[PDB]
Amino acid sequence: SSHGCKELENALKAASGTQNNVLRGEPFIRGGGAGFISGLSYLELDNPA
Amino acid sequence: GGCSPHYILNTRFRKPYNVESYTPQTQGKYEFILKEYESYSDFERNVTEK
Ligand SMILES: *[C@@H]1O[C@H](CO)[C@@H](O[C@@H]2O[C@H](CO)[C@@H](O)[C@H](O)[C@H]2NC(C)=O)[C@H](O)[C@H]1NC(C)=O
Repeated sequence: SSHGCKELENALKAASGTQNNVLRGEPFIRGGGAGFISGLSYLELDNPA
Repeated sequence: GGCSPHYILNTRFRKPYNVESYTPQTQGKYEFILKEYESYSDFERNVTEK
């Protein structure tokens, strides 16, 4: 009597992912009080208006 | 001499003789640029012999 077995497994995983997130803004003011200019031109990203 | 009335808001100024103008030409330019980048990559294997 004689017996043989062979067993083989191969498994592969590959994963990938990317983000690009660009934000730009350029508020511009002429006239009025310099403090109001600077305070308002400063970009409140939550309220760009 | 001089002593022409020059005002900014309610404040009145005396201009130097040398100065032609000093005038409140107010302006403001803000500029915001945010760039975020991510990459990930994953690699695995599992391999068996009996
Ligand atoms: C290689 O084998 C391991 C062990 O089985 C794998 O990780 C297991 O995966 C199962 C199913 O996703 C989970 O339930 C187990 O909790 C994991 N255990 C561990 C220790 O990670 C792994 O995913 C296999 N990799 C490949 C490329 O085949």
